[PDB]
Parts: sequence; C-alpha cells; structure tokens
Amino acid sequence: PNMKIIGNRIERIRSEHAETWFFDENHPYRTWAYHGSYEAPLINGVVRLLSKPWDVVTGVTGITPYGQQRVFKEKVDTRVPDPQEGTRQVMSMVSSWLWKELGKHKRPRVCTKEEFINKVRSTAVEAVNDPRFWALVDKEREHHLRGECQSCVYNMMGKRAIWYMWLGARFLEFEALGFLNEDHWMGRENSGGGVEGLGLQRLGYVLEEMSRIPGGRMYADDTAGWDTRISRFDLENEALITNQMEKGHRALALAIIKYTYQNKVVKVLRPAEKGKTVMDIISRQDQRGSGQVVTYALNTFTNLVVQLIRNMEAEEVLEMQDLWLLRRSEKVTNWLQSNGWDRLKRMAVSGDDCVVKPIDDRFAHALRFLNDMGKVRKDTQEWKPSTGWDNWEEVPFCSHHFNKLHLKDGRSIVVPCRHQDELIGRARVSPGAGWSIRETACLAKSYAQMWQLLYFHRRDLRLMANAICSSVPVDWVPTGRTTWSIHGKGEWMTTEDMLVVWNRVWIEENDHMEDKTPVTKWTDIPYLGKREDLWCGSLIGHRPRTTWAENIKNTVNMVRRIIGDEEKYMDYLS
Ligand SMILES: [Zn+2]
Ligand SMILES: [Zn+2]
Repeated sequence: PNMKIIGNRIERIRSEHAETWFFDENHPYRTWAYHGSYEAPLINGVVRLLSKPWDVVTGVTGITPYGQQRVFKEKVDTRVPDPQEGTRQVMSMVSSWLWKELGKHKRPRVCTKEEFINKVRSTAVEAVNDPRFWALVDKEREHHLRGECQSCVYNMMGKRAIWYMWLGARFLEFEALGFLNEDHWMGRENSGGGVEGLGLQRLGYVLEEMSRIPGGRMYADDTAGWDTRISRFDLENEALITNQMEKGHRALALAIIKYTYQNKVVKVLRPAEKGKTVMDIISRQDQRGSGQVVTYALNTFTNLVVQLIRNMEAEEVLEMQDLWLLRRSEKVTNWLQSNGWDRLKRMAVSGDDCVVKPIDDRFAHALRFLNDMGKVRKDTQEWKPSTGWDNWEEVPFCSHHFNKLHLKDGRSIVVPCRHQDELIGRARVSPGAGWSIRETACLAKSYAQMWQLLYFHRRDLRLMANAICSSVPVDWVPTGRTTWSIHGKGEWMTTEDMLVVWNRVWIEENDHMEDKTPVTKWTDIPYLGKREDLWCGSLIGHRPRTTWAENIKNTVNMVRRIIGDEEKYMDYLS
C-alpha cells in the first residue's frame, strides 16, 4: 500500500476508534491491503396492493455485514492482472486520441457549489443548507491543494457492490470532474459512440441506425465484473483529461484521481463472534469504486477505448507481437485519425454496456487485446469467438431490447422493452424506512407514469399503471427515484396529462417521427403482439391475472378509501 497517500486517512480513522481498534490476523482479505478493525453497531404498499398476481412470481419478489462479506468473496476480492507493455502503450494512445476528440468542442471546467445544491434539490438537503457542511468541504479541499487527503473514504454496502462516500467527498469529485456529466462529454453528438442524455425512448433508434451501416453482425458482449476489471492503467489513461485543464482545476482533479481513484480507503462490515460486528479498514489501487459521480462517464470512456482497440485488432492493424511491445505506433495514430470517428459511430456505449457494428465479422475472434486488458467476456470460454446478432430488435443494451411497433395509422415507433418481472419488482420496492402514505403513493405514481411513457405497449403495465394513477390523487406530484439508469430522463415526473407527455416524447419532439399528427386516444397506442408480450413476461391469459384485471376497479376503490375518499381522483381505467 502507498502509505504516503492513504496513511493519513487510516491514521485519522484509527484515532477516531482508537479504544476498540485491533489488528485481526484472521481477516479474509486476499487482494485488498488490510489495516485493522474496530467494533461497529421496504415495500411500496400502493404498488403491492395493485399487483397481487405477482406476489407468487419469484422474478418479482426476489428483487448487512453478512451481505457485504458475500459480495467481497463473490465479486470484489479479486485483482485484475496487468496487461502487457505493448497493450498498455495501445491503451494510452487510444485514450489520448479519444480525450482530444471529446475536448475538441468542449473545455473542462470546475463545477460550482450552486450547481451541486441545485442537483441535490430535486437529509442531503439539510446538509447543503448548513454552513458547517461547506466548512468541512472547504477544510478537505485545503488538504487536497496541499497534497493531502484526510476524509475521502468509501463505505461499502454491496447488493455488484455499491460503494458510498460522504456527501462532501462527492461534492469535491463533482467540483473537479462533474463537467464530464454536466457538459455532456459522453453525449452522442460529442463522442460518436456514446449515448449519454438519450432516453430509453431514443436508444432503439440508435440501434436501428447502426443496423443500416454496412458491416458484420451486431456484437453486444458483456465484461464479467467490469468495475473490478478497471486496472491502474485504465485509471491513468482516464486521468489524461487533466492535461486539458487549467492549473487550479488541474490541482483539484489530480487530488480526486490520485487520492480517491488510484488509491482508495474503504470501510466494510464483517460478522464477528457472539453476534457482534466489526468494521474493517482496507485499501487498494485499482478497480472502479462503483457509485462515484463520474463512474458512468469514465466507464463509457474506457469501454469506448476497449472497443476501438478490439476493432483495430480485428482489422489487423495490431499484431500478436504488439501485445509485448508496440511496433510502428504510427499505424495506430493513422487508424485513429483515419477511421476512429467512423468506428465510434458504429458503437452505442453506455457505461459497461456496448453494442458494436464492426466492418466485418473478424471482430468475433479479435480477442487477444481484449483478454490481455482483463476485459474478459461473461458466460463464454475465454478464446471462443463471440456470437453476434443479425436482428437489431434482439440486441440487448442497457438491460433492454428495442422493438419497432406500428401505430394504428401506419406510422412506426421504436420502443424499449425488457422482461416485465424486473419492472414490477422495482416498483414494489420502497427506499428507506419510515415512508408515509403520501411519499409511497407519489413514488407509485412516478413508476406508473414512467410505464405509461415507455412501457405502454405491455398489457399488464398499461393496466397496472392506470390502476395506480386512478388510486393516487391527481394533484399529487410524482416523487422519488424511479430508476438509477441515466436513460430514464424523468419526463413522467409531472402532473401534465400523460397522453400529452406521450405525444410530446414520441411524436412532437421525436426527430425519427416525420409525420407530426397527434395521437388523440390511448386506444390508438399499440401494444406488442400477445406472443411478444408473453415472451417478455406478461401474465395475460393466466387465471390469477385475469381475476386481477376483472377486479381492478374494486382494488382501486379499496386504495382510494385507505388514502382518503376526499382527495381529487381521476378515472384512468374506463
Ligand atoms: Zn480527500
Ligand atoms: Zn420485450
């Protein structure tokens, strides 16, 4: 461990728990440095009541110190092996080229306290309105400008692993690197292959556009445990963005990168004897600390780099000898300057997910650089060629597939779809304990309106959404977080009529809809074919679902009585 960079944080934690601090020789950490330990100490009722048939669907009901330790042994206690020197030379060249393209029409900048407060306002609200929080933030920034870090420490939670950091550390990351998100550096117009800021209502059109580019099949390979495969070399290559920063901003960003990305200090819970719990203090110099302000943007960047490299190997620009040491590097510069933009426009990359439309199917067996970079494909033998898709409507991307549907008048739209159990299961989860009827119903309304905008083509979701919206007062504003996906843009977070929002999103503002004729009734908005709806998890035709549909108005009346019969309600079912 680099005690010169993490030592201050470990010593600070040790001094805060000095009387219970101890070194456990029987700790379970294999690839993380261990420093010591100390002693340490959910249903949305509205959605549940309106989704009775799914109480026995394991796909729905399925989705702590023991939990944190399980994710360590199953996923995070691993070390990605170093790529060879030539592979590292290619990764650095491609990353340098890509940063220069992304920065051609954009300038890095510091993000402000005002920008952060505005994003928070959408107990974090209490902290941003307290001057003592900003004083703690200022003390840590002063340490950073002096080459020190005292409190940027992760808190592991898990259940993929989720790494939490105190709001002030997240502010310092946002100040230095938030411009990647706020100024849309990974937007498609700026990056060619990125899709940041496109909603699920548009991603399908990107895949359809890619299908028309001449080339091989569409490949959408997943890397097994992407965040654990981000190496110290990937982090150094991502850090090249600091070369485009002015000196003051550069100092802030280098502190975030060096002290919190390239060196990390984490707190993890672990069960101990007699039902007691300990907190372990560990560290490491690689992996992506999933949950950072710029995890998505940096994962998108590095996945773009990986896919450009796999295309160069497929096109026989890179040879086997180049893994050991890159020979004739001008060939890589030429390929990037000549073909890089064309190959970026042949990709759709969102964090660790990608779809590539290579110039031919040599991409399927171009595995040497991919495997040497440790970006090993999930659910496939390491050296077996990839299998691509001939039909863009079957390609998985961002946990969805995309289907062309036809409106009653002959026009077509391209909609997002996924297996329905995950959609209902997520809506049935309420975040945090102590949620009242007002907060629970507003969050149920947000899921229901999101379904009306994006998944209206699924029979069960259109009906369940109409039942939820009929059970929650119409003047209640949808609240909470409907998804963690950057592609759920929140047009459904409104009291504007969802048929109006549907028309704005799918017709008026949809650049892929040439005819702007409005759709004036929900009965003119299509469903998937019954067999497609069933393939993706519908319960149509299943007796408990038929009973639920026939009883739905009774169920809505029951919920209205619970919330209060005096509220303003709208009948969305008739
Ligand atoms: Zn710090
Ligand atoms: Zn589907």
